[PDB]
Amino acid sequence: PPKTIPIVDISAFIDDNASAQAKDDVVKAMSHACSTYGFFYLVGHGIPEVDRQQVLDCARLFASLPMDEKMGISVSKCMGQSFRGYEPPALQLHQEGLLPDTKEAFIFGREVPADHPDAGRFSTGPNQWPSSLPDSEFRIPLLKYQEKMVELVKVILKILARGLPKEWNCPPDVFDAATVEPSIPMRLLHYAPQSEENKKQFGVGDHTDFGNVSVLLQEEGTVGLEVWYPPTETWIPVPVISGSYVINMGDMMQKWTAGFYRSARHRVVNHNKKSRYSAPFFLNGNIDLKCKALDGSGVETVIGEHIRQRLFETIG
Ligand SMILES: O=C(O)CNC(=O)C(=O)O
Ligand SMILES: [Mn+2]
Repeated sequence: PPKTIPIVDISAFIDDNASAQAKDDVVKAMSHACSTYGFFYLVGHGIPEVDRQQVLDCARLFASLPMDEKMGISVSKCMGQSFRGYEPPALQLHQEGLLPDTKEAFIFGREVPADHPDAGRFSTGPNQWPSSLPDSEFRIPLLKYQEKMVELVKVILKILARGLPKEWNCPPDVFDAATVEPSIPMRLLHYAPQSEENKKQFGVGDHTDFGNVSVLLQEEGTVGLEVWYPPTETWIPVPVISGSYVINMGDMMQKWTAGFYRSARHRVVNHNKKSRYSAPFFLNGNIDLKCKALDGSGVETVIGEHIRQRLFETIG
């Protein structure tokens, strides 16, 4: 029974003039992690710690808004199925804050104009921004961070492509077409503290991510995140590690690679005595891209259709 998920330092791919043996070591480590656990800590990404802390501060700033203002940009009011804006708690009573055992989020993605023909299609459309927050304090750093997340997942994808079975003869750029005009939702999540009830409580229940790559920024604090490892049937805890992101593969990556890279069930247990924040970035990818199974098996899957199928099947 493994006690931890692996750590991968990708400095060799971020820094200049790294040896080919160092790069190959990165490739092998990431490939093994993603084909065994579907999860790993990533360090060496080069994103300044001040930028990461600024993102968590944006999460806290948004949550501090009163409920009526947040509800003003509720995801109910977004365009079509773009799913942008404020995702409210399941229960609420007051303008300020959250009831225990609840959560809220701000969700934003790639900015697509309202008059664009694709606007309102799945995960595609204009963002909703809270008008009371100054741009220098919210929208601007979030969009700059989104730029950095896009660069990071492109590097991750190149490492993943170099880690596929050699008999498949996959180029290092096999995944790159998913990163053009992609669905890239990011959430600023606020979890309330646990309640006093004497039953297990979760910030997120048992699930898989549906997309390609997920990039999670955690806040210093209690362990929430756990990863289901089937062979030993055990939940691996994923504590916060300074400087790292938690990376995991989603269902679309698992489909694309014919099961070689695993999309693992995970959950967040609520052991927080105070509000906790997190910021996951999700590469779903170009919703219209037709992905052929990389083992040459001739199977074809459209990213948007796959994710909508997963949403329709993930009901109860
Ligand atoms: O906040 C966390 O620890 C993990 N987040 C998720 O699984 C999610 O937002 O889908
Ligand atoms: Mn998840």
